[PDB]
Amino acid sequence: GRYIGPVCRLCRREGVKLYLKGERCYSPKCAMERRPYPPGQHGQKRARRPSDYAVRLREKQKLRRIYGISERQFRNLFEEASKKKGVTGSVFLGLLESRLDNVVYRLGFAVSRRQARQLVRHGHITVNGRRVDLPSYRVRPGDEIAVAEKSRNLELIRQNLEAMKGRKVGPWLSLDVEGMKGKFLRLPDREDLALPVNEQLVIEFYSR
Amino acid sequence: LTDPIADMLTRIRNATRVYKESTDVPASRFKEEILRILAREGFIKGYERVDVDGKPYLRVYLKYGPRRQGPDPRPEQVIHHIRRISKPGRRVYVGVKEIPRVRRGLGIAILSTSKGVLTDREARKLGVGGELICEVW
Amino acid sequence: VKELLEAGVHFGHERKRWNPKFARYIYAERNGIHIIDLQKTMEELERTFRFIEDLAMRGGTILFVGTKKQAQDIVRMEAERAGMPYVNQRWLGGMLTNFKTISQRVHRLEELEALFASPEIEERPKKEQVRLKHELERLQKYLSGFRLLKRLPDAIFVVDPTKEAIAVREARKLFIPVIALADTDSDPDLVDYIIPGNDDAIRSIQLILSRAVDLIIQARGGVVEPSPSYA
Amino acid sequence: DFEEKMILIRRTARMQAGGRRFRFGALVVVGDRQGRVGLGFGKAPEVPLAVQKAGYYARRNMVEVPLQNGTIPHEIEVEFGASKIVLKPAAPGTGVIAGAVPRAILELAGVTDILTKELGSRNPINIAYATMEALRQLRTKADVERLR
RNA sequence: UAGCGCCGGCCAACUCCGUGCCAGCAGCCGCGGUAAUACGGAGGGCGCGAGCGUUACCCGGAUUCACUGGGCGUAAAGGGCGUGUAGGCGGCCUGGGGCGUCCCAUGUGAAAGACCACGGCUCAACCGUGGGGGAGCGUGGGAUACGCUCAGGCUAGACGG
RNA sequence: CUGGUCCACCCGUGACGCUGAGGCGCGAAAGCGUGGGGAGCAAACCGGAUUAGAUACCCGGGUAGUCCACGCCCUAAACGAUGCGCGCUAGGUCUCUGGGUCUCCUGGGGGCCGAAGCUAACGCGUUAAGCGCGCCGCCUGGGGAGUACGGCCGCAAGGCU
Ligand code: SF4
Ligand SMILES: [Mg+2]
Ligand SMILES: [Mg+2]
Ligand SMILES: [Mg+2]
Ligand SMILES: [Mg+2]
Ligand SMILES: [Mg+2]
Ligand SMILES: [Mg+2]
Ligand SMILES: [Mg+2]
Ligand SMILES: [Mg+2]
Ligand SMILES: [Mg+2]
Ligand SMILES: [Mg+2]
Ligand SMILES: [Mg+2]
Ligand SMILES: [Mg+2]
Ligand SMILES: [Mg+2]
Ligand SMILES: [Mg+2]
Ligand SMILES: [Mg+2]
Ligand SMILES: [Mg+2]
Ligand SMILES: [Mg+2]
Ligand SMILES: [Mg+2]
Ligand SMILES: [Mg+2]
Ligand SMILES: [Mg+2]
Ligand SMILES: [Mg+2]
Ligand SMILES: [Mg+2]
Ligand SMILES: [Mg+2]
Ligand SMILES: [Mg+2]
Ligand SMILES: [Mg+2]
Ligand SMILES: [Mg+2]
Ligand SMILES: [Mg+2]
Ligand SMILES: [Mg+2]
Ligand SMILES: [Mg+2]
Ligand SMILES: [Mg+2]
Ligand SMILES: [Mg+2]
Ligand SMILES: [Mg+2]
Ligand SMILES: [Mg+2]
Ligand SMILES: [Mg+2]
Ligand SMILES: [Mg+2]
Ligand SMILES: [Mg+2]
Ligand SMILES: [Mg+2]
Ligand SMILES: [Mg+2]
Ligand SMILES: [Mg+2]
Ligand SMILES: [Mg+2]
Ligand SMILES: [Mg+2]
Ligand SMILES: [Mg+2]
Ligand SMILES: [Mg+2]
Ligand SMILES: [Mg+2]
Ligand SMILES: [Mg+2]
Ligand SMILES: [Mg+2]
Ligand SMILES: [Mg+2]
Ligand SMILES: [Mg+2]
Ligand SMILES: [Mg+2]
Ligand SMILES: [Mg+2]
Ligand SMILES: [Mg+2]
Ligand SMILES: [Mg+2]
Ligand SMILES: [Mg+2]
Ligand SMILES: [Mg+2]
Ligand SMILES: [Mg+2]
Ligand SMILES: [Mg+2]
Ligand SMILES: [Mg+2]
Ligand SMILES: [Mg+2]
Ligand SMILES: [Mg+2]
Ligand SMILES: [Mg+2]
Ligand SMILES: [Mg+2]
Ligand SMILES: [Mg+2]
Ligand SMILES: [Mg+2]
Ligand SMILES: [Mg+2]
Ligand SMILES: [Mg+2]
Ligand SMILES: [Mg+2]
Ligand SMILES: [Mg+2]
Ligand SMILES: [Mg+2]
Ligand SMILES: [Mg+2]
Ligand SMILES: [Mg+2]
Ligand SMILES: [Mg+2]
Ligand SMILES: [Mg+2]
Ligand SMILES: [Mg+2]
Repeated sequence: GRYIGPVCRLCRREGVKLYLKGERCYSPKCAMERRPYPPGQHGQKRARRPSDYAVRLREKQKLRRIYGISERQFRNLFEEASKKKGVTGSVFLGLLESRLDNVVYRLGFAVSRRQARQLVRHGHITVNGRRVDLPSYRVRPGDEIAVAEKSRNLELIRQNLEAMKGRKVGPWLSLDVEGMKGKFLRLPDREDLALPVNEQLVIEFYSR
Repeated sequence: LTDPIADMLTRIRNATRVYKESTDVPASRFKEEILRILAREGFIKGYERVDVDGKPYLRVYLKYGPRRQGPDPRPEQVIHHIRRISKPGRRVYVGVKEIPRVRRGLGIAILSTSKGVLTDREARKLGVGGELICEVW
Repeated sequence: VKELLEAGVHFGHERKRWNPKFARYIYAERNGIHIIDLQKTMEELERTFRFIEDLAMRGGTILFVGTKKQAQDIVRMEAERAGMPYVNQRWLGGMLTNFKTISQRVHRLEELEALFASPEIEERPKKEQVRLKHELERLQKYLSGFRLLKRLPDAIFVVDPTKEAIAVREARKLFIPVIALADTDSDPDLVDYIIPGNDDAIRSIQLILSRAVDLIIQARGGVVEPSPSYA
Repeated sequence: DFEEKMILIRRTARMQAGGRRFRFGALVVVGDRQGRVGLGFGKAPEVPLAVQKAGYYARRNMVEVPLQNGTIPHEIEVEFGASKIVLKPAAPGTGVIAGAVPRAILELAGVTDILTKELGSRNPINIAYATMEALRQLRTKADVERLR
């Protein structure tokens, strides 16, 4: 399946902060906050000139690892968007964010997509009323996403819920809080999320 | 001689490199009809039907770019390029849909047609095609 | 001031050692030697000078370039009239393309001017006198009136461009307008402002060079009439 | 100031009795990403010397690239002795698609969208030189209609 | 349940022992002869992920059979030289025909699939619905620049006095 | 006895043209057959020397062959390692042969340096290797190999493919 292994090693090797769990990634107990150098026996050694390839290799994994998606699942969409109209970048981006799990986390239902998926994969979520244990469902504009009424009685949801009431949600997002029923408004533009990514670099990558 | 057209074109391309105020060619209504295009688009200055020791000609009056500094001050060419397309060795024929657009729109291709010589654009406007005479810029 | 009577001073020469690019500036060659169409000769004069004065009334510099034994001497005249840089002897390569380092060879000269200006130890072993003094007379031979050029010229002037294609080359690269006189043999095109006339008849050399300077002073502050002139 | 990029560096060699004394070459470009770029070639008895020397040239041999939207105006095709370079107009979503040498050269020129291809002696040196004057030969509707 | 490939360059990923042109890896250039980032093991790391690798074969890179789109002085390639059949090709001007050639209309060009839109299995893969074209050739009409054909002139190629 | 070729006059025919897979003919030397011829020279051969050896380089002899006639043989560094025709693109100096008006101008060949341009460089450059059009031959890593097989040619050695 997805990754599911040691994760901090991601942020480190990348040299950037990926808030892959939730709270700690903000805490001063973080790795990059403590050890922002490569994992393994050779982290603190002077890095050397990465290759033009190696570079383009990064941005990918960085993004790819950000959502924890199989390489394949990350070819399709970018074969999707690339064969999709207009600027392949924005589309693929919107194609990625359009995943349930993500949006679920983007809707502050869980600190990590990792949680998002599980709650998603555990069907605790719903959409337009319908229940969806499908962490790969490409949610489209006009979709009503509702927590499982059967799981509205859970406390974790509310602890993440509570820490959301008036929290700032994406322009292409709402969050009728309490009702545990958000909503997915539109497809974003690059300027809608300033990810630590240079998407074109990933374009250059599969251009091989 | 095989193809006067390329020869015509060739004569031009041969002088433009040496920067001739003009040059000559044996005459033919077709060669002229061509040349007709080649000033209305602005690559030449125009032609006049001259006449050499008894024989007709077409002294073409040549247009070039401005003097320049650097070490190579020689004036850039108007007709950067001019090469034959359809030939006696390989006659080349196009339908209106398959009519190329020279150098993204900066050049043209002279076309012989049932409705007179045209440019890559004039044909598409008139909705026809024909024997691609040449492409030039 | 262009006169016109010049016809009795140079009116061209040089055999079939000509240059094909020069024919538009020739009417014939009745004496087995090309003939310069003094008409267009004016037309360039009427065009070239229009460039000269302009630089003058603008404050730019002009560098004179003439190394023939013919024009060996006239150079130091009309130049020093105009009081501007000049290159009488050898044309030191890179004299423009490599200015920053050429020029740095004049401080050595000016410096020797300081020292040899006197004391600061004449207690230097006699071997060191004569030798520098010699090292000075050389530095002086070549640099005398290019020591004047403390920055890159806004243009230059040339007697024999084919002779000074070296000179001609470095400017053409540096975008320094190049004006000069030439006869048959030289390559026009290579010139920026042209005085197609004889390049060995001092008599004709002085004519141009002299009058050229006149439009310097005539635009460079004041006026004067006669100048030197060996018969 | 501008932005510098090192396409290549190589150690040459000269034969003298008692050994083969060396010398390094530096391929260095430089661009603002707004119409201007430069490519000199550096040589110096040691690595960083040549790089810096090159940059001095790289900024003494410039050219003005009439970009449009991130691509170029017209598809250019130039041979440098043996190396032949192909430059084609691309659209926004595209993204530069060229070898390192051209890419490195084209990228600092600001181009976001271009189709390319090296042919023949794709020696990075010559492929570069030809790459430049390919740009040194790009033109505009204005430049066109100007001459006409 | 976590397994596999890889870590000298290409090509992302490093050190330690054993060994000592031996036992070995190898797709190419090449690794090893007592300080191996190149074998083996281990630590660690890189990439995918119920997959991972290898072999085989096809296209790609191969612009290396080159119509797009290559080339023959010395790198492989001008026939030893001529004459001449078939064939390919063919200078200026006028007219007829309308073969190539071009335009429009029109019938066929089944459906499946490919491509865009959307709809059902909780997604996707899969499948359904509608939409949107062509080349190619059959039928009718038209235009005549270039190619061709039939006819009439000319003299700038050739032949001749 | 005969061919090709050039210049002038600009008299005649009026595109009659270029190229040319096949085919055909020519094809230096050596070599073959038949019949002559045979001074000089000269493969093999003998001898004398140099060498460690010297079936060679140098020397003394010397047979075919080199010469003529008629037949074959058809290869080569048969080279400009550059196919043929035409048109376009600065010139300078030398030389062959023509025509003029005789300073010089113009045609056709033979060399040289060089405009731009080409070219991987050395180099070419109105005798292109430059910009072009037509047609033929030809190349597709090295060796194996111009070998094997088959077919054709040949008296044979051997040639072509
Ligand atoms: S945010 Fe911090 S704690 Fe979280 S995965 Fe990244 S480095 Fe580790
Ligand atoms: Mg796209
Ligand atoms: Mg691809
Ligand atoms: Mg074609
Ligand atoms: Mg002179
Ligand atoms: Mg250089
Ligand atoms: Mg190659
Ligand atoms: Mg290579
Ligand atoms: Mg411009
Ligand atoms: Mg692997
Ligand atoms: Mg390995
Ligand atoms: Mg190593
Ligand atoms: Mg890989
Ligand atoms: Mg590496
Ligand atoms: Mg292994
Ligand atoms: Mg090797
Ligand atoms: Mg060891
Ligand atoms: Mg799977
Ligand atoms: Mg293959
Ligand atoms: Mg590729
Ligand atoms: Mg291809
Ligand atoms: Mg090739
Ligand atoms: Mg060879
Ligand atoms: Mg030959
Ligand atoms: Mg025939
Ligand atoms: Mg015809
Ligand atoms: Mg007709
Ligand atoms: Mg027809
Ligand atoms: Mg169908
Ligand atoms: Mg659906
Ligand atoms: Mg369908
Ligand atoms: Mg289609
Ligand atoms: Mg159809
Ligand atoms: Mg029809
Ligand atoms: Mg007709
Ligand atoms: Mg025919
Ligand atoms: Mg007729
Ligand atoms: Mg004639
Ligand atoms: Mg004749
Ligand atoms: Mg007559
Ligand atoms: Mg008649
Ligand atoms: Mg023939
Ligand atoms: Mg023979
Ligand atoms: Mg013989
Ligand atoms: Mg016998
Ligand atoms: Mg016998
Ligand atoms: Mg006998
Ligand atoms: Mg005898
Ligand atoms: Mg003997
Ligand atoms: Mg013995
Ligand atoms: Mg003996
Ligand atoms: Mg012996
Ligand atoms: Mg004897
Ligand atoms: Mg015999
Ligand atoms: Mg015998
Ligand atoms: Mg014999
Ligand atoms: Mg015999
Ligand atoms: Mg033969
Ligand atoms: Mg010879
Ligand atoms: Mg010859
Ligand atoms: Mg040969
Ligand atoms: Mg050829
Ligand atoms: Mg005579
Ligand atoms: Mg001659
Ligand atoms: Mg030469
Ligand atoms: Mg040159
Ligand atoms: Mg070429
Ligand atoms: Mg000749
Ligand atoms: Mg032939
Ligand atoms: Mg082989
Ligand atoms: Mg072989
Ligand atoms: Mg043989
Ligand atoms: Mg046999
Ligand atoms: Mg044989």
